[PDB]
Amino acid sequence: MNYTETVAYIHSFPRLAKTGDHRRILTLLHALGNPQQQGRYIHVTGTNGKSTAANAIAHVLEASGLTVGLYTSPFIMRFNERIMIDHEPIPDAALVNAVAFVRAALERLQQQQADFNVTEFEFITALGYWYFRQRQVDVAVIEVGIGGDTDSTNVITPVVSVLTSVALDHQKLLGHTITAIAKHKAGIIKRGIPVVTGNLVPDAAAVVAAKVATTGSQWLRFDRDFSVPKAKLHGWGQRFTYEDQDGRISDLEVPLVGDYQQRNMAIAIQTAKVYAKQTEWPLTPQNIRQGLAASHWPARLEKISDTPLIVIDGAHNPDGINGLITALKQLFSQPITVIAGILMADRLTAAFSTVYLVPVPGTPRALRLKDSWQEALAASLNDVPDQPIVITGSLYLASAVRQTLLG
Repeated sequence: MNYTETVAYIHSFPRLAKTGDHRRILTLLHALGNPQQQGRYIHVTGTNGKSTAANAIAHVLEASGLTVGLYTSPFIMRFNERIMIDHEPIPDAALVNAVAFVRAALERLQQQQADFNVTEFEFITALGYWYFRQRQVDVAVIEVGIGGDTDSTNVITPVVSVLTSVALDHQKLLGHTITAIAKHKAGIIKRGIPVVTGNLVPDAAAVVAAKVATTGSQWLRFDRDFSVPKAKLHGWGQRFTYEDQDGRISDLEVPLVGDYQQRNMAIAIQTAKVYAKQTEWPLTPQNIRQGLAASHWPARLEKISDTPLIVIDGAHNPDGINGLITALKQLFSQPITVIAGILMADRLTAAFSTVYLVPVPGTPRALRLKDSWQEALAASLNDVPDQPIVITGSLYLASAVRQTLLG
C-alpha cells in the first residue's frame, strides 16, 4: 500500500465490543515482540489538560537532551501528527512501512485464530509502541485515549503517571459521576510509581488517595506539593513562577495564553522533574525554561495572522469557550469579530461586537448566520478590515481553518 491506502486501511478497522481486558492489543503486541515492555514511558490522562501537559512534558525533556516519543490527540487533523519523536510527525514512508509490519503480524495471527481482530485505536496504539521501541527513544509520553484503566494504551509500567483533572466531558463512556470517571483515570496509577495530578475536585481526590494507598505511589498534587504563586499576561503568552518542594523557578515564559494553562505547565514541569529524578537524569531550570519557550501550540489562541489579525482556537465544550472569552478580554480591548462553528452560543453573542455562527466543516448540519467560516471571514474582512477575527467553536473547524490558511 502507498501512504493513502495505508491511512485508509487504519480507518477501516472494526468497532469491536468494549472489554475490561487488553487481550486483543496484547495478542497483537505479543506478535510484535512486546515493545511496550521495553524502554521508558510517562502515562498521561485527564478530561481536559491531558494533551497540554503531555506536550509540555515532551518539550521540557527534549530540551534536557533526551529523544522523546509522543502519542497524542492532535488538533491539526493530519494522522501523522499523533505519533511524534522530538515533535516530528512520523514520516509518510515510515508510516507505510510500520503499518505493513504490524499488518503482517496481524495476518499471521488471523491465520491462527480466524476471528481475531483489533479496533482502530488498538492497531494504532500497538504500532505506536512498536515504532517508539524501534527508534529506541529514551522515553515515550503516552496520552490515554480516554479514561485510563481499560484504555488501549494501558499496557505499560511508566516512570511516572499524570492525572491532570477529572470532569464529566466523556461521561457517556466512563460514567455518570466524578467518582466513576475518577476510577477510570486512577487505573494508570501503578505500584511504587509516582503520580502527578492537578488540584482534583473532592470526589476525584478521594479516589486518587485510596488508589495511591494501595499502590504506595508518591502523590504530588497541584496547589499542595507544587504551584504557581505568580502568573500574568506577557505579550501573546504569559510569564509565571513555578514553585515546589525544591523552591522556585522565577519568570518562566511560555507562548500559551489562558489562565488555565499554568496549571498544566506546572504539572508538566513537576512531572519532568520526577522523571529525571527517578532515572538519575540531569534537568536544569535552564532546560525547563528553554523547553517552554520553544513549545508550540497549534489551535490554542494561535495568532496565525498579524495583518489581518486572525486567531484560531479549539474551544469546543461550554467550559473551554467561557475560558476563551476570558482570555480574549485580556488580549483585546477593542471590538473583535468572532466566528463560531459548534457541534456557549449566547455567551459569545453577548460578549463580543460582531459574531458569526457557521457550520462545522465535515459534519452534518442539523436543525449571524453564514454558510461557512470562509463567508464569515470574507464578510468581516470586507466590512471592517482592521477588525481582528477569532475563529473557534469546535475542533474540525480549527484544523480546517488552520490547514487552509497555513498550508
